[PDB]
Amino acid sequence: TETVGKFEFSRKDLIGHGAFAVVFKGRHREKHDLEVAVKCINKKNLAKSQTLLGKEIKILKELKHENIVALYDFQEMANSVYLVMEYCNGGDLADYLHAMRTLSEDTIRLFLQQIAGAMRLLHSKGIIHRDLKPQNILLSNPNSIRVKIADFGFARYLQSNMMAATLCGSPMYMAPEVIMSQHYDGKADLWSIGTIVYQCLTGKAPFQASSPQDLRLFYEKNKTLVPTIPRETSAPLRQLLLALLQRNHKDRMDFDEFFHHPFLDA
Ligand SMILES: COc1cc2nc(-c3cc(F)ccc3O)nc(N[C@@H]3CNC[C@H]3C(C)(C)O)c2cc1OC
Ligand SMILES: [Mg+2]
Ligand SMILES: [Mg+2]
Ligand code: NA
Repeated sequence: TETVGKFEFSRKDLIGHGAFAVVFKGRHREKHDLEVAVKCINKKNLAKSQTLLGKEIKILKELKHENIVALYDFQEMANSVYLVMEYCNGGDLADYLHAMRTLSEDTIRLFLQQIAGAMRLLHSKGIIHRDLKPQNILLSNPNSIRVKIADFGFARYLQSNMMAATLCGSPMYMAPEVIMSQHYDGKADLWSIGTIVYQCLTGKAPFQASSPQDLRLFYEKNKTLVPTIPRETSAPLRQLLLALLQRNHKDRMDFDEFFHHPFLDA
């Protein structure tokens, strides 16, 4: 039914929707075996959806990396926006995690090495993602498994001597400085990553609360945070998690330490 450049899809083939996007499966019109996902406006939140998809194009078209979902093409118009992306045939990390419950340290390591590779590119380009969470990490069996960071609608460029202050992201993964409406930088993404890794290890968030507001109050009242790391956790992973899940961004692990962390060694 619908064409976007050299690609096509039908709205019969719904992959899913959230508040700000609807995704369909599609294919290249010449090479029918090249599958794609086609992200489109969610007209129920039309203005915001259109803004986020346009922001996502602006970032994603600058990123070419095996562990960042590839933007094959896009189409922006006054009243419509489409992104054509590589199809990730494994679904997302949230569904994988819900199934497996918890992952081994070896799997965590493989996934985190890949995420770290993506984060190296973002950091070199001066981009912060701002919505890292398992729902935005996709799995692809190209036959060995690749993780792919997705959903760059909240991402922005942040000049290295500046701070961001837009309240955006998902509260369960937000760095304390973000949810407390303070200024933040690229280290806020490292907290989100710490939370993802913790959740993979344990099956829960390190700091649980009834609501975003309760989570905020928790971080406000607690001047140090110590997540509970299971006794059987390896020493490198314990160390990595404690350094990532530091309440205060000035004490939090920085990118150079993260990239070169012993836990990530082969
Ligand atoms: C193979 O199975 C699946 C493939 C999927 N591919 C993409 C996908 C999304 C992209 F942006 C780019 C390429 C892709 O492949 N996204 C999915 N779900 C998205 C991602 N997490 C939230 C969810 C949604 C629809 C609310 O956004 C998939 C879910 C799947 O199974 C449930
Ligand atoms: Mg984003
Ligand atoms: Mg910060
Ligand atoms: Na760039």
